[PDB]
Amino acid sequence: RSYPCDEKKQNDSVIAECSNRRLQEVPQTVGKYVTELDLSDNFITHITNESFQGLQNLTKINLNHNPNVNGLNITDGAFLNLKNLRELLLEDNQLPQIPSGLPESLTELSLIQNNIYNITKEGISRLINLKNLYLAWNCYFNKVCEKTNIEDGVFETLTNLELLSLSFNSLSHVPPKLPSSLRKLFLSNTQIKYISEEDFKGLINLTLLDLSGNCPRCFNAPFPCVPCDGGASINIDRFAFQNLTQLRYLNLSSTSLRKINAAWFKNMPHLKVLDLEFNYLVGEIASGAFLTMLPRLEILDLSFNYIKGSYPQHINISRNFSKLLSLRALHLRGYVFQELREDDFQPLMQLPNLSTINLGINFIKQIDFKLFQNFSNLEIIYLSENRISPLVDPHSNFYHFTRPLIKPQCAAYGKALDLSLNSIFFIGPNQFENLPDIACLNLSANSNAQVLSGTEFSAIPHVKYLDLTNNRLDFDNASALTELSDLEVLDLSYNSHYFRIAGVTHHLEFIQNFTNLKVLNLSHNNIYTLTDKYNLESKSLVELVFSGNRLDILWNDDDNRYISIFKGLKNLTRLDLSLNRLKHIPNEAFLNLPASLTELHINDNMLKFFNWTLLQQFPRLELLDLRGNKLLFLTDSLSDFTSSLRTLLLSHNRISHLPSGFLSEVSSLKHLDLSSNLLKTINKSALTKLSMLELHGNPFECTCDIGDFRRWMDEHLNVKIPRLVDVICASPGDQRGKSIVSL
Amino acid sequence: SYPCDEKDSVIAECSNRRLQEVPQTVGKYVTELDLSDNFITHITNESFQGLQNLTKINLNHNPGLNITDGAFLNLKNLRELLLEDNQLPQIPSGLPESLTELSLIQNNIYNITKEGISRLINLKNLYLAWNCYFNKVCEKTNIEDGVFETLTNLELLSLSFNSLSHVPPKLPSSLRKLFLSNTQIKYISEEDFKGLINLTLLDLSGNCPRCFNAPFPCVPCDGGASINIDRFAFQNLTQLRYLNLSSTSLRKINAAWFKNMPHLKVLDLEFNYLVGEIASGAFLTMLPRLEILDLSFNYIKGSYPQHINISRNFSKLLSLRALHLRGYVFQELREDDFQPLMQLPNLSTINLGINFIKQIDFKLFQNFSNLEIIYLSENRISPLVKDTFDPHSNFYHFTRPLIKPQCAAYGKALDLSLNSIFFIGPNQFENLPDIACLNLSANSNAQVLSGTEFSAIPHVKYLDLTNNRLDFDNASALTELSDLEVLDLSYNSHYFGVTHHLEFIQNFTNLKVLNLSHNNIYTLTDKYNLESKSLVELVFSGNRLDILWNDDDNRYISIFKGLKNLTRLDLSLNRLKHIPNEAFLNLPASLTELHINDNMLKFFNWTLLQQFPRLELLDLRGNKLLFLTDSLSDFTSSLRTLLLSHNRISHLPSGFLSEVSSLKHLDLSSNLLKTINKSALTKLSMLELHGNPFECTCDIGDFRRWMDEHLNVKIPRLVDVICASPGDQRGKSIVSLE
Ligand SMILES: *[C@@H]1O[C@H](CO)[C@@H](O[C@@H]2O[C@H](CO)[C@@H](O[C@@H]3O[C@H](CO[C@H]4O[C@H](CO)[C@@H](O)[C@H](O)[C@@H]4O)[C@@H](O)[C@H](O[C@H]4O[C@H](CO)[C@@H](O)[C@H](O)[C@@H]4O)[C@@H]3O)[C@H](O)[C@H]2NC(C)=O)[C@H](O)[C@H]1NC(C)=O
Ligand SMILES: *[C@@H]1O[C@H](CO)[C@@H](O[C@@H]2O[C@H](CO)[C@@H](O[C@@H]3O[C@H](CO)[C@@H](O)[C@H](O[C@H]4O[C@H](CO)[C@@H](O)[C@H](O)[C@@H]4O)[C@@H]3O)[C@H](O)[C@H]2NC(C)=O)[C@H](O)[C@H]1NC(C)=O
Ligand SMILES: *[C@@H]1O[C@H](CO)[C@@H](O[C@@H]2O[C@H](CO)[C@@H](O[C@@H]3O[C@H](CO[C@H]4O[C@H](CO)[C@@H](O)[C@H](O)[C@@H]4O)[C@@H](O)[C@H](O)[C@@H]3O)[C@H](O)[C@H]2NC(C)=O)[C@H](O)[C@H]1NC(C)=O
Ligand SMILES: *[C@@H]1O[C@H](CO)[C@@H](O[C@@H]2O[C@H](CO)[C@@H](O[C@@H]3O[C@H](CO[C@H]4O[C@H](CO)[C@@H](O)[C@H](O)[C@@H]4O)[C@@H](O)[C@H](O)[C@@H]3O)[C@H](O)[C@H]2NC(C)=O)[C@H](O)[C@H]1NC(C)=O
Ligand SMILES: *[C@@H]1O[C@H](CO)[C@@H](O[C@@H]2O[C@H](CO)[C@@H](O)[C@H](O)[C@H]2NC(C)=O)[C@H](O)[C@H]1NC(C)=O
Ligand SMILES: *[C@@H]1O[C@H](CO)[C@@H](O[C@@H]2O[C@H](CO)[C@@H](O)[C@H](O)[C@H]2NC(C)=O)[C@H](O)[C@H]1NC(C)=O
Ligand SMILES: Cc1cc(-c2ccnc3cc(Cl)ccc23)ccc1O
Ligand SMILES: Cc1cc(-c2ccnc3cc(Cl)ccc23)ccc1O
Ligand SMILES: *[C@@H]1O[C@H](CO)[C@@H](O)[C@H](O)[C@H]1NC(C)=O
Ligand SMILES: *[C@@H]1O[C@H](CO)[C@@H](O)[C@H](O)[C@H]1NC(C)=O
Ligand SMILES: *[C@@H]1O[C@H](CO)[C@@H](O)[C@H](O)[C@H]1NC(C)=O
Ligand SMILES: *[C@@H]1O[C@H](CO)[C@@H](O)[C@H](O)[C@H]1NC(C)=O
Repeated sequence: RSYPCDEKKQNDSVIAECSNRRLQEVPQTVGKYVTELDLSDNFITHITNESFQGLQNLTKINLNHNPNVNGLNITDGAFLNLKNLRELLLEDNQLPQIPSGLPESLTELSLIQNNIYNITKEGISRLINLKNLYLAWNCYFNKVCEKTNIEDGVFETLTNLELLSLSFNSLSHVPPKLPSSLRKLFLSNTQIKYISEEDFKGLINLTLLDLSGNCPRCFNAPFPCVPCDGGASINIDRFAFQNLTQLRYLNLSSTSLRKINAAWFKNMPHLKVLDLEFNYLVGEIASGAFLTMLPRLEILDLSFNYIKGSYPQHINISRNFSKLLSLRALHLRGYVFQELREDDFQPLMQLPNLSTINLGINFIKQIDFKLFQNFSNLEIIYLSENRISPLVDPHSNFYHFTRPLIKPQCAAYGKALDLSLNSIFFIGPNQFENLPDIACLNLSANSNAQVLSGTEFSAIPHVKYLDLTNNRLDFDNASALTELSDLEVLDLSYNSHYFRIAGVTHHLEFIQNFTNLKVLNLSHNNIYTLTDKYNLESKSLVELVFSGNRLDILWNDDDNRYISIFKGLKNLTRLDLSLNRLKHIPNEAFLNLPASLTELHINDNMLKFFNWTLLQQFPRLELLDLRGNKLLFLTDSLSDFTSSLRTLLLSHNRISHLPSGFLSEVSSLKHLDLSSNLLKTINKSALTKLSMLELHGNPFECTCDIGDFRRWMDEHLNVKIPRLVDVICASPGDQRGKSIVSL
Repeated sequence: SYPCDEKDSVIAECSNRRLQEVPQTVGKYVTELDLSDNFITHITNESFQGLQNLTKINLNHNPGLNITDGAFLNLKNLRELLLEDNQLPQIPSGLPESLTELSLIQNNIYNITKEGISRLINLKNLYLAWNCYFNKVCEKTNIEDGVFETLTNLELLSLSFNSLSHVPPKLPSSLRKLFLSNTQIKYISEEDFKGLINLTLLDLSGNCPRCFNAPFPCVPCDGGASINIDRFAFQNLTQLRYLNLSSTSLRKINAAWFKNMPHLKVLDLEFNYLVGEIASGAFLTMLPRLEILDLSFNYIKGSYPQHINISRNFSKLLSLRALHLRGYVFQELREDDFQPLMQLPNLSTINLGINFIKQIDFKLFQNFSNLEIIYLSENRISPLVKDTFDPHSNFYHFTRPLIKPQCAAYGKALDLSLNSIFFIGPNQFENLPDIACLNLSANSNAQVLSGTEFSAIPHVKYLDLTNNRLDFDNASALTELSDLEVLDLSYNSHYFGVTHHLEFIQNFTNLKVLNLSHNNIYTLTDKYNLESKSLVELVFSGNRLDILWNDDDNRYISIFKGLKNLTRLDLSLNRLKHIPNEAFLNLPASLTELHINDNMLKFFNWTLLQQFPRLELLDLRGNKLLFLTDSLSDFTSSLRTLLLSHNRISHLPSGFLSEVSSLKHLDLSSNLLKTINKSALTKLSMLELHGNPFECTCDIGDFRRWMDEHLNVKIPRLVDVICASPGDQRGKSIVSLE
């Protein structure tokens, strides 16, 4: 049972996770099998060559973010002793120089987020084995350095280096004498404004070059941002990329480009991905000679090139876009225009493999929707934040938004259409005319107040994942959404009436009509009364999310009206009743929770009482989540009540005592969470296939009655007890603040 | 006193004290007993023995309630009895004839018997709303023939939210205000409102309602049928000021209805079907004295027409003060469409909210000589780039001011919140009247403020830009509005770790109030101070002072140091663990009021308050403070209001109150006191101790006596000043012991 680290198997070797653990030195209590040690995000101040003796087998050390709340003192030669150290991470250590005397065995080295202004032969030219060197965020609006000093030739002895990052450093010019072995060179945000024919000569293996953020489009710029003198673009020579025949990824985002020279791409037959955002390329997009040089481009990003001051009627697409045969995905966010006609997109209609058109953030008023019918492979039409009306971390892509445009779970069903954040205030009769067969539709946040009658989706009848969240939809009618007989996922989260005065009544009869509806999300609808029918009914449904509603009212109704709301959900396995303000649940109401349940969530309510006997009604229940409540006690024999429960979550409650023979002999129960409660000790009498037990944030009384518990922690090494550091003695005050393991 | 808080009359507040019976510990004086929101179950005639000079009793919201025969009869000076939310089956028998106002709202009273109320001849104001509705039970409210005709001094009768089906016969001529909203009447005969010549207000709303997209359950009349109202219904109603026909599903309005009614002042037609009537509008000629007209939410379902068709007969509305046209829904507003309103000499509010209007020929608001309030929220104006629940509430009318008073007070106010102005167009404000108060809130507006955008309306004094994505890192930003006094930039952030440059503030000659809450400000470029000689209030909540002041090179020790006229600073929600001692001392010594609440403060240097000689109010709530001096007097003598709610203070000196003198309000609620010392015990007027784990034996009784000794020092919420230890005591009020 490791301390303070969490050791464990990783593939075919053993790993010590020792982070966010307030340590002030390296531990010497580390397992002897460990080959990779993460000590990051801690209060460690000094490293000497003593700090990692008896761990010669180490391969990977991470000392990132040390310390938290001067710098990190690394005594020269501190690691030379580690003959198998391949990867060494030293980010955010406030270093003032590359550590002296680093071990030749290294292959990956990160020195990001330091105050290293000097790249010497003294520091790195001895590491002939480096593949991956990362030096970014080292001189970035640091008043000293005025400029990064790159000792000449420092890099040429690195004859096996494949990755060099120097982004967010003031370099003014490209370092000379870079090794032939490079495949990826990152020079983003380096105030490199001119690029010569010499700069990238002898890099015949380059697959990636990043020159983004030089001559920034510093307008609309979140961060500190010095645009070049005038409005000037980065200046890239005519033959700058001539010997770069392997280039696959080129990023020229935010280089203020107005024109694009087609000659840059004459010897680049494999360019796969080209980022051109935050530039001024509206003219170029209309003509675009360079589009003829890119038959293999798979991703083009031209987002946010809009002209300041302008909201022009139409977009203008070069016919040359048709010369983009390999194109998978086009990103045109924030060009900004009013009307999209069938004709404007003719070039793209032939491109065989085009699956993503991203047209977010253009404030487009009208789209001639029939155009999308002419694409044999659209999977993702993304029109968020437009104005359609009704019809009648330094390791992150800094400039191109990387997360999925549309949730996987939605997109997975088929064609995806995202009309979130438009002006669709009611669903017009012609709203979805001429649309291809949409499987996944997003109307979220349209101030949309439709009274659903079963006729509004008929033109796209096969939607399977509908997201309607954050509108004002009236689904009082029991015919509502029935025209979509294949619907599998409906999200009504955050739907209210166009007033948010309380008191709104709901009719939920439409639910029963669906024959393969699987997941329904009624969260935050502030549901306190159902009118006429008082039960939910569906043979299909599997998941119901009832969070953020007033079950509290519903279930204390004088007349027992809703004692059976969720019983007629006959196949349900997952029910979330969190955030419903519950103090006490009517024993009758709980016994009508449908017995098909596997996962019940009642967390974040105000329960003082929970009747454990009722879990006999639930022979297939595996996960009970009761966190964030006020409960005071537990049954003294849980095994009696259920023998199917695997996971029980009691963190953030008021429980002070663990009953005798409680854990004995539930057996069923693998994971039990008791953290953040009021336990002071754990009795000899309370002392199973339990494989994890959470106890952090409980005020303990060490010493001495606690000793029982300890020898239990030693004879049961199988019972993993996470987060030991945060299992803290409350008292006596001489122990206070210690782990209960310190003794 | 206990348990009532008691203060030409005398009011005992016994609201919300979890009382289970009418206290007998009630000062004989008391003429107003408020017992609402409690656990009271029975009211016998024992309950108000020797409380014989009571004027008013509230018993609302208890807890149904078992009130005995003639239980209130004893009380000869009782005028006002409120009995709302008491689950009563029937009106109480034996109510005192002295009553002048009764309320029986939210009960189960399905029968209006003479037995119950006909002997209450001094009644002036009767309320029986919300009793029979949405329940089986009763099928209909049984109202005894002639029950009201003996209440000849009755002025207001409210039966709203009951099922009546027809208006009650035999109503007393003295009625001035009859309320019949949501009562299920669908026809109004000539005879129903007969002889009621003193009526100033009639409410018939929710009768044949416009149900579809109504919040609460709602039932349109069979078919699409409106309420049917005889031609003459209102013939002998010449005195009416208020007519409420909201949600009556009206298509056609009979101008004859208003022949005899030349003083109607407020007409409400929200939630009807009157797009046709707004167009023709014969009834509009019968309203010379009308001041507030409301045609809101009459949109035709399906439709989103180009234009709004406004009858010329709108110009026969010479007394109109405020017109409400929300939810009409139309794409474009032409200058020509609002001609009829341009000669109305006293029109000051046009309300066009929630119409989804794409365009507005703005120059049209120049031909109106009294417009103070143009409210255009939730429309779709775009950047311009070209030259030329509670019973007693109003269900259908938006009661609250359309624009914050503080803004409108400066003059002509334009609200364009929740529109589509993503950047400020070059001609955005051309052809506007001289505008003092502007709301541009919630427009996804990403404009780069360069000091030229606002020049067409340069006399703006109040400007609201909250919930946008503005860039004001240029020092010229907004400086074209030299008369600017209030500027709100709360919840502005970059669209996607953003620098801020806050030099623009300094340029303003006359800027009173700057709000930058929730701007996640962690760094300032170039200049590290904020400078101004005008600014009186800065709000800096929801920013990252914690970063700026844990700054390794001390660049921000004097951020606010230069706001020389500052009296109110708000550093709430700044995640401040610690304040650097000197940085604290560099807060404008002009301060009257300092808020450092809802941070994470473990220590607070109580000495640095000698430096703040004007300080009246200090707010430290919701932190982690472990202790306090002990000698507050030494450190300041101006402090009137100290707020310590929600800290970890376990000791209370003991040199506190001996002597601070200056202090009028000390708030120690939700701390960790176990007791108040004997050494711990000259004027102060409110003390807040509830929420502490008090140790209830056998001291402190000294505090118990010190409460008796010092009666002046009001302590609120006694009932929640709770013994944590030891059960027995656990859960009792410290005033109960011996
Ligand atoms: C309305 O309510 C619905 C239904 O609850 C919500 O939609 C669900 O949202 C949840 C989370 O909010 C989703 O659950 C997550 O699915 C992710 C995708 O999993 C894929 O890969 C995994 C692993 O390889 C497979 O098991 C899986 O089948 C998928 O192939 C997971 O990445 C998430 O992981 C969770 O656990 C891990 C630990 O294992 C943690 O790191 C995470 O924190 C996390 O909890 C998770 O399981 C679910 O997929 C959604 N379903 C649907 C149908 O959309 C909506 O969010 C809600 N609406 C609103 C407005 O809130
Ligand atoms: C200019 O464009 C180029 C692309 O042409 C772009 O380069 C990309 O940089 C990102 C960010 O560094 C890389 O993505 C990472 O790849 C590394 C190695 O595979 C991973 O370590 C990263 O994963 C970490 O972070 C992830 C979340 O971001 C986590 O999932 C995970 O836990 C990791 O901790 C991440 O996957 C990417 O490899 C390159 N692209 C290529 C082809 O090499 C560059 O960023 C752009 N420049 C700027 C300033 O935007
Ligand atoms: C139909 O339209 C009618 C036209 O207004 C609505 O009648 C109004 O109903 C509301 C809700 O109950 C009443 O609100 C009450 O007003 C009185 C006011 O008393 C005085 O004191 C205040 C103090 O400042 C002052 O502002 C006023 O001018 C008064 O002189 C209060 O006792 C209540 O707290 C509450 O504010 C309106 O008073 C009433 N108007 C009139 C003229 O009687 C009616 O609500 C509409 N129907 C529906 C269903 O909404
Ligand atoms: C950004 O910061 C602004 C400045 O703090 C916020 O504006 C202030 O908002 C508060 C409420 O948060 C207002 O204070 C209230 O005003 C009312 C009005 O009282 C009336 O009667 C009193 C009698 O003394 C008179 O003095 C007033 O002038 C009014 O006639 C009070 O009744 C309340 O109790 C309370 O004091 C401020 O007035 C208001 N200031 C301004 C300039 O508007 C603003 O809300 C913040 N913005 C955001 C988005 O959070
Ligand atoms: C529908 O569109 C909305 C609006 O963009 C998406 O909501 C975002 O969801 C992501 C990931 O779930 C959140 O981190 C953001 O907070 C949301 N943004 C906003 C503005 O609310 C939503 O995910 C979309 N639905 C689907 C199925 O993809
Ligand atoms: C500008 O318009 C916004 C949007 O309507 C107003 O925001 C409201 O502010 C009040 C009180 O501060 C809140 O109770 C409401 O919830 C807000 N509404 C919304 C939709 O956010 C704001 O009051 C307006 N500003 C001025 C100066 O009048
Ligand atoms: C992507 C995007 C672009 C713009 C925008 C469009 C046109 N002209 C501008 C001028 C200025 Cl000074 C600032 C922004 C704009 C506004 C909002 C937005 O979300
Ligand atoms: C004022 C307002 C009006 C509308 C609206 C307009 C036109 N036709 C409709 C048809 C239906 Cl079923 C529902 C709503 C409408 C929607 C939202 C809103 O706030
Ligand atoms: C399109 O995708 C297929 C499947 O991967 C690929 O084999 C094909 O070569 C691609 N077509 C073009 C024109 O690049
Ligand atoms: C219920 O859904 C579960 C999936 O959770 C599935 O295994 C079972 O077949 C379904 N049965 C019915 C009748 O829907
Ligand atoms: C707990 O449930 C059992 C039925 O399993 C019932 O007899 C008992 O009344 C319940 N306990 C409480 C306190 O309601
Ligand atoms: C400072 O504020 C006070 C108090 O409102 C005001 O009287 C004075 O005129 C202000 N100073 C300036 C320079 O405007």
